[PDB]
Amino acid sequence: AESWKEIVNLLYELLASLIRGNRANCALFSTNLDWVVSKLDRLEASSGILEVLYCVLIESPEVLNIIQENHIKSIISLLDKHGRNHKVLDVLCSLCVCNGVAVRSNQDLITENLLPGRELLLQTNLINYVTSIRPNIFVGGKWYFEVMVDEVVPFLTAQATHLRVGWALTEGYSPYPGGGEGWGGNGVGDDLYSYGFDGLHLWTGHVARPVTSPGQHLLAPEDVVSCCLDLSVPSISFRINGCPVQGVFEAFNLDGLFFPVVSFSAGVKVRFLLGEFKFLPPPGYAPCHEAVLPRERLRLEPIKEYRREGPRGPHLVGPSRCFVPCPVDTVQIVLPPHLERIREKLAENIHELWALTRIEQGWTYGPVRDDNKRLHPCLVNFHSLPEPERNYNLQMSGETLKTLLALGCHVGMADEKAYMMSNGYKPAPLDLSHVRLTPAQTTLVDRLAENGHNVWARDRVAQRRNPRLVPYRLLDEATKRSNRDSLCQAVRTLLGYGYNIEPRVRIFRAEKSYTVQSGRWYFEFEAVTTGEMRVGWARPELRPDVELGADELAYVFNGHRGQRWHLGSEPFGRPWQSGDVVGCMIDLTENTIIFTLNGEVLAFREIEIGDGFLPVCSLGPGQVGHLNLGQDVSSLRFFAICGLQEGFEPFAINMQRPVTTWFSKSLPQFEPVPPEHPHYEVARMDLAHRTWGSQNSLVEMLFLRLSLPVQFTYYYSVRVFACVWVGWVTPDYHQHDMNFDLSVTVTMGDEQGNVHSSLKCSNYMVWGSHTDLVIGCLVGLMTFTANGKESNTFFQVEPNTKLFPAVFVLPTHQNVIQFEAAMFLSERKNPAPQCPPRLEVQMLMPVSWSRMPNHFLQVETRRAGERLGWAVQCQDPLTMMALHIPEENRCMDILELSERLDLQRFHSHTLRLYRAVCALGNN
Amino acid sequence: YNACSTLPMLCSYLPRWWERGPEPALPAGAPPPCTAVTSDHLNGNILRIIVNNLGIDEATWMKRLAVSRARPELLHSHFIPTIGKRAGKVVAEEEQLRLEAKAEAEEGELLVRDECRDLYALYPLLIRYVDNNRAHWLPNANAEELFMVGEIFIYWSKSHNFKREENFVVQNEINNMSFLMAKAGDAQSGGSDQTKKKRRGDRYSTLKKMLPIGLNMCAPKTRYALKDVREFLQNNLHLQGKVEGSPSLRWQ
Amino acid sequence: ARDPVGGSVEFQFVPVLKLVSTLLVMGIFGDEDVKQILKMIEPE
Repeated sequence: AESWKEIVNLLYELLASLIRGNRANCALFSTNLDWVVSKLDRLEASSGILEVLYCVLIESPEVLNIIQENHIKSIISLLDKHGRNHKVLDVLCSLCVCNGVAVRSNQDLITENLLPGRELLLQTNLINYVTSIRPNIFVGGKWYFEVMVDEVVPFLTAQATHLRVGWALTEGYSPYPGGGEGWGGNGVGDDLYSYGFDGLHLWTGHVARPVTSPGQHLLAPEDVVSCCLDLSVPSISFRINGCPVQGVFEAFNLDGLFFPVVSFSAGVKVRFLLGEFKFLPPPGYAPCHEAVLPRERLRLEPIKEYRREGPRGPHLVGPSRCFVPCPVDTVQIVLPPHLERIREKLAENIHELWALTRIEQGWTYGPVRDDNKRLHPCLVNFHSLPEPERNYNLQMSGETLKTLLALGCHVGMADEKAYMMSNGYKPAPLDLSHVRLTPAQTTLVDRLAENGHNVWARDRVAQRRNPRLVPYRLLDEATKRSNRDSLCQAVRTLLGYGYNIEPRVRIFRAEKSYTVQSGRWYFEFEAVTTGEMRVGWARPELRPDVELGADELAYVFNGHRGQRWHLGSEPFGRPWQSGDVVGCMIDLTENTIIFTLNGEVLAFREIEIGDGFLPVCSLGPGQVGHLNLGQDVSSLRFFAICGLQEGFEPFAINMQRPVTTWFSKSLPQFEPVPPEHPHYEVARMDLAHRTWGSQNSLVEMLFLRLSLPVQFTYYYSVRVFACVWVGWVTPDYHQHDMNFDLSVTVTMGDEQGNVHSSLKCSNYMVWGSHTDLVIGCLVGLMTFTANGKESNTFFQVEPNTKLFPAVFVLPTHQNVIQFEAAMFLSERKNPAPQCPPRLEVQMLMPVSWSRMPNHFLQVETRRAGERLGWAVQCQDPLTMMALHIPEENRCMDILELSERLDLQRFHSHTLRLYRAVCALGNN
Repeated sequence: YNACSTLPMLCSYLPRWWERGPEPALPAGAPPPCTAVTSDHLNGNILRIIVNNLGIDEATWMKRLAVSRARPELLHSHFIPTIGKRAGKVVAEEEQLRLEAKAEAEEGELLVRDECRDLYALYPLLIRYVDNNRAHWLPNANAEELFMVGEIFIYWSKSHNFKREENFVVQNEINNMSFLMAKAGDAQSGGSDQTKKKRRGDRYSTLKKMLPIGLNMCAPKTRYALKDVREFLQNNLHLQGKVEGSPSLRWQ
Repeated sequence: ARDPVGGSVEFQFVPVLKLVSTLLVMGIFGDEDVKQILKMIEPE
């Protein structure tokens, strides 16, 4: 019987083969329409049945006349059973139209069964480009900031103008304008919190909870909208020009630093009265303009940024990187008394050295520590006046060398211990006069100065709002040029003492269209940062999800160190100074490749033609780059050399258009598991269920995301038999590793806090040699069933939303997981109930993975800025031309389908479909 | 000289520079030990001394205007490689023109080979030692800016290379290698295509395309001009020999 | 120039000239614009 499914399918194919070339067969099958439809419901070898039906339709109008208003619905239902199969659509367009004439009715039934149903066929629309703005500083006390609304142009273009405003954090919100999420950018993340438009209220998951404003209005060039956030507790509450928007957000993870955000669209401007305050309501707050503590000056940023607006063109850019309250030991390990005497010697030497510095200002010893002039106890021998009037040295400098045993150093004995006529007290220190420190020991001095400043910082909360409160990890290297280098002067006596001192990555790619397998081709990579910038030709098929380097398909050259990589390093070259453009040349027909530093010839000689190579950038997480291809004007230092000569022409000579490209996106959108994953086996089978297993020894975690959202009775089930976080998933989600649980509530207040109830939940769920089963009921609110037995359910949300059922398993190597009052495997499909279980082609298994290449977008934003006011502005909106997968909604420009073309095929058949649906003039 | 790696002490080196104005070559061979010490001087002001060193190259060039101790001079050309200026390149163009007149004289020795050329073969090895110093001359960024006379000077360097295509003597030159380049020159051949009108050739894919028609001339350099800017057909005549040199590249 | 303007240049043309053609058929155009086409193609 294992040969039997092949056999049956083979028979359909036979029959089909009898049908494709004749009318009469179909004529005989006109009675079999009900039969054929009876058989299409089968879910194992349906394709042959499909070809059958297809051909039958091709060759039998009468059968089109005959088919019942429900067998057709059985076919649409088939399509829903099978997910995205283009063939079925060819079947449909075949249904639509006869030899020339058409049955308009069945077609209109197709539409009512499709077009209202929305969800089965893919569907599309468009937005306008969205652009978030942030102040430069991330927050990790209470804070407060002001956002005046200078301008709004609500209805320009078809879209209502975007201008959401709210808090956010760097992992669950990475706004790439080119689509993602159901039709937008701000307000979409579980990690982001937001505000705007009519009735004020908020957006999380891009859910429009409509908490009514005290009164009211939208966003127009008037309101001084303003925000605050209490430390620890996320009690965000927006305020409309001095009027708070009731009770709002509560209880959220503080996973990474919070920062303010202002998204916008269209021709809009907004001003920050910060450095100029207006409205500062009490919540324990401190103002944000005062938040300019580290090296960076306060400023607006557009967040993430994968295309900075550079001179000669948009630079490729990002992510750079990003944690402070914690004193970390300066007086831990004991100082042995043989060295402690030389601790007090070098301290008295540097205290007398303290006397050889401040006296240059005219200060003099004697006696009260007056703030005026010429009066300190410190200008003398350190022993003379206890340990508070000489806290500048041995009270603390002796403790500072206790830190030298505590901050990660193992010191030993090695050498013999060791004119202004200034007012007050006059010793000139020696041997501090010939100092020669080992250079890493100054970094060790940075650990010492920081670790010590940290303890003061811990009482700094009891204070004006000092810029010093932050650790030297983030400060000017000027105050650090003082407090750290002054600690080195105590260490300068140690040279006279002579004592010993022993001690997300990014990627980019060209259009597959442009994969030339022939012709001569130079290409640019204009430089910016000189780090791990690495770039080179690569065949399209390689995962951008894989990091570049060790891959067969991607010959490349580094932006630093200068060895070239392929299948790991293959050294031959040298690095470059920043702003030194890195060009490269490729023979075609001939296999050779030659990287050049601005025309400096040296690469991947002797290889093979294949898919057709494309240029590929790959930034490190801190690094920043740039690229331009084609334009004969792009022949500076580099193409002007061998490029003009050898005939190696750049891409855009061929075309009017700028090259299309794809940035990698650290967000792991789910994808269906390919056969040959490094390995995650899966097996569909009849009590219907499926089996699993890691098989090969292999690394962490399985975010097992089943594709299908729950609609708004039915149990759903997943046994496990080998610590694992069961809890049904939220569709928009993402992040990687551990996650127990690093994922949410909202008061529906009336300002009073009495609240019209308060809700928000499951934005998923988490859990911790008895097997593990899960039979959770639904339809409504969530009802968990941990370990088969009931154990309550903290979750409850039914605003008519669709959402995932899934689990984040950690593998037990062999046989990772099992999988499966009335069974769910039916209601998920349109033909609810039909109670018996029916596993099937669309029973998807798309695990979330990682990095994927979304499109660069040729044009998007035209923002302009300002300071001593920060009146940021931008001009004309342009559309996010787009479609979306109706399930797990996510806007995507249609052109994105050009390269994951299977969906292009599906779409194209949708269009054929409609085209058949017109019935030649049906209105 | 490897050991190289008081303002008045530098004045003694100015007097050592004066010793060079006088320049018998055996006494001068030991100066290459002194010239290598000048590399330590390069660590700026010493670039003016390197301009003086450019006149030193023009002095060794006078030898080139007309045996194994010349190999020791090629070891001094090795000291040149540590030194590896554009008006001195015009003097190098006079050195290459001296090499042109002399390599064309080596070609006259090859006419004797028709019925002997063995004494030319020692010159062929000595001409190879000249070519060592051309690697030091290869700087080529300045030639990119020329794309004219620098290229026409390289055209003079190029005409000589046609005689390398002409045979058994070159095997004796291989024996010099047994006892022991030109594609970078081809940069200059492309200067014939010209500035922004060279970009227009890519629209055609401007003179390089007519030069590509000239590759067919060499399949058969008076004949390149016969088809007909006759100076551009003379640039095709450089290409005519270069394509028959490309037939020599079939050996490679 | 091989831009391609869409679907390898030529495939881009089809649908548009189709639109033009039919739209021309329906009585929209010219006047003018069809004259623009005829000047576009002869030229004369």
